[PDB]
Amino acid sequence: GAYVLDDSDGLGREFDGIGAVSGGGATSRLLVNYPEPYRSEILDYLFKPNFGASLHILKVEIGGDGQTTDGTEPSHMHYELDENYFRGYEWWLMKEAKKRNPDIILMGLPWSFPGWLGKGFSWPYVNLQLTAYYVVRWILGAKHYHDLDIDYIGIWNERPFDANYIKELRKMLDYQGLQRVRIIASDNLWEPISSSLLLDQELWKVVDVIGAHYPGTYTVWNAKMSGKKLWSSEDFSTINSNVGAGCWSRILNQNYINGNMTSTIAWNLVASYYEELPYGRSGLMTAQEPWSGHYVVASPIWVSAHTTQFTQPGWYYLKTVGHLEKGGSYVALTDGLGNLTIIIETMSHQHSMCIRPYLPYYNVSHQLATFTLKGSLREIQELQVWYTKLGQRLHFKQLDTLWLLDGSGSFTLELEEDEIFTLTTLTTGRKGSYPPPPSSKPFPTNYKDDFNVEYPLFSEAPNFADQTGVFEYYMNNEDREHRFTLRQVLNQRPITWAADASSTISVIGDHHWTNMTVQCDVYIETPRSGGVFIAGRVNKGGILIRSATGVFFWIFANGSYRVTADLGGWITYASGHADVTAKRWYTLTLGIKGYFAFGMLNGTILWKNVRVKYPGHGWAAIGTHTFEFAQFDNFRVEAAR
Ligand SMILES: *[C@@H]1O[C@H](CO)[C@@H](O[C@@H]2O[C@H](CO)[C@@H](O)[C@H](O)[C@H]2NC(C)=O)[C@H](O)[C@H]1NC(C)=O
Ligand SMILES: *[C@@H]1O[C@H](CO)[C@@H](O[C@@H]2O[C@H](CO)[C@@H](O)[C@H](O)[C@H]2NC(C)=O)[C@H](O)[C@H]1NC(C)=O
Ligand SMILES: *[C@@H]1O[C@H](CO)[C@@H](O[C@@H]2O[C@H](CO)[C@@H](O)[C@H](O)[C@H]2NC(C)=O)[C@H](O)[C@H]1NC(C)=O
Ligand SMILES: *[C@@H]1O[C@H](CO)[C@@H](O)[C@H](O)[C@H]1NC(C)=O
Ligand SMILES: OC[C@H]1CNC[C@@H](O)[C@H]1O
Ligand SMILES: [Ca+2]
Ligand code: NI
Ligand code: NI
Repeated sequence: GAYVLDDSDGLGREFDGIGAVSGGGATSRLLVNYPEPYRSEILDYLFKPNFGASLHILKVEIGGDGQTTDGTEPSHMHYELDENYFRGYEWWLMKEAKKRNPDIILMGLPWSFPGWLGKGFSWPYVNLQLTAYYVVRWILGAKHYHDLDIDYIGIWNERPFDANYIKELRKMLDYQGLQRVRIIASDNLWEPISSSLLLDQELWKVVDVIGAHYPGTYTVWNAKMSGKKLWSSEDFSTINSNVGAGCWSRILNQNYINGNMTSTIAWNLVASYYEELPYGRSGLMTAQEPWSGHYVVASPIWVSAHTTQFTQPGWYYLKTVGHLEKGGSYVALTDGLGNLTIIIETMSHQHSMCIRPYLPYYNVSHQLATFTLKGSLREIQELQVWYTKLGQRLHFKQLDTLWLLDGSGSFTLELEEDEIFTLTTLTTGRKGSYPPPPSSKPFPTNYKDDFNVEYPLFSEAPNFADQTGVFEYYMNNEDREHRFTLRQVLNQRPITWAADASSTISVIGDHHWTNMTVQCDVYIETPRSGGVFIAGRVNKGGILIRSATGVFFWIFANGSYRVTADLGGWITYASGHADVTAKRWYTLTLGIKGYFAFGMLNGTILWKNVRVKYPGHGWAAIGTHTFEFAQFDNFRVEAAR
């Protein structure tokens, strides 16, 4: 079949860019403590122009101290009157992105909120001005402390919006001189935001972009009618195998074709979280071993390149895009400066399945496509060619330049299945490369941290992935034997996105660990009612954190201890009395081998040969009984898998 590409009677919609999400939750957690040069190479693969993924857009979670899928992320306001714009790693990531690409688009979106915003209720719309104050302070802080211009602000990730809040947010933004900041809504479904915009004139004026999640390449009529920009503000979320790459390739094309969506943002940016956490390895690439330095430049990186390296925000789709007769699709974009980019995909059904949604079988076969260039695209003589084959795979390999010497302005390709072609008048394409990273090693079977860092670059010790609550470096200037510790700093349950545990917890190590000995110095700050624990064989985290089983060694300031099989403390292995009070350092040791475990207090056996379920595996962990202050020091673990 012949497919005409032409700009004679106008253009399509303005292309807004391809991006990815860091956050929801703690997806970039393990990236920060990568040794150089590896950490910097990974960021180059993601954000350096004309190199790797070359992303146009970076979206980050505005941490609200709650569990938001693979962990918690710290807020800039743990408490009322608290301001701190140097917690976590999203500030750092955004700055790294801007250094490589100054034109990158920055977006922020809340998943959860600090509990104090709710004023007693678990609800961010009790005081609209207060919640707006919180969010806008985050944007101001981004500019004032990090020289970051946030381009787009969201509402509440995959949660109900309040129309009056969106309006108050706009007023708050303009009042602080942030008119340039745009609002995207509602980062959930097409409805009810689409119909709300049609029914409410004032709401229409304050919303700039309608952003839907996992729309299956389609939109809805009311969204078209609004005349707003339509984005797939969160998509993908599939394991970065060849299959996930196929999913990414197909939806990148068909989101605009089928659904008029001029931007697609993948969750997540990079899989830098323990793979056994929910949705493991669902990033554009993988970097889940800072201890070894090993990272995988997965195929979605090069799938992205086919569009990102040859398109920029401000470009325009041609009116002439669509599906191929024998399956697959093609899009075409111009910059208005005589350049032209053509992106063609022929992903088979079996090799492009996304998790959300899963498409009914469709068929793709061998085919010939003849592209004819009419209008101002006529005097194009030469097209650079880029090719990718997923499956016995090869990625982003430049092919021999294509020539249109005969004035027909036409060419012809044979398109097999699971293939990508990018045809462009751009000469800047490059498959970036670095020397291959170290091989993958397990988490060190012998690990220790004394948290003795006087000027930490980040707010938390490495490899500790908070799954409920928030743990930070802490300096106590008056105590010398525990001058530098790790502290759980939440004192009330957040306005939650997920089902956070009722106890705080941070996991670390190797999920495949079976036999282990965990030791840590603990400090209970709350008299009478306070409590802490250490644990091994913790099998679940993330949005499943309340599900976590394992062996949990608790001690309480009322002079007692418990040994449970679950974080929720419903199943008892052992319990009894102990010489434990608040505001006093203790050394807890927990040993687990096979069917039996023992617990030590200051090097003395508290319980021994206590029967636990076996087989069983999981991480090591520390935590507190509730959302309460407590300190930890001299963490050690020895384990075997
Ligand atoms: C949104 O995109 C759709 C295509 O998915 C446009 O609907 C028509 O699509 C057919 C092909 O199925 C084209 O031949 C028509 O030209 C399209 N309509 C028009 C008016 O051109 C639809 O127009 C788009 N809606 C927008 C841009 O608001
Ligand atoms: C295609 O795009 C390139 C890159 O933007 C254009 O080249 C730029 O042209 C502007 C003037 O319009 C110059 O200021 C830049 O220095 C150029 N950059 C580069 C890298 O060449 C180019 O004009 C466009 N058209 C064609 C036919 O290449
Ligand atoms: C964890 O400890 C258990 C308990 O000792 C180990 O299981 C034993 O392993 C030895 C050596 O292979 C066998 O001779 C025993 O018959 C096993 N007993 C049971 C009850 O399984 C287990 O191998 C250890 N696992 C690791 C990874 O070190
Ligand atoms: C898919 O399409 C080709 C040609 O159109 C046809 O030969 C083939 O049998 C089809 N296969 C299935 C499983 O539908
Ligand atoms: O598919 C999983 C994703 C859905 N949307 C929010 C993300 O945090 C993540 O949970
Ligand atoms: Ca210390
Ligand atoms: Ni300021
Ligand atoms: Ni497991």
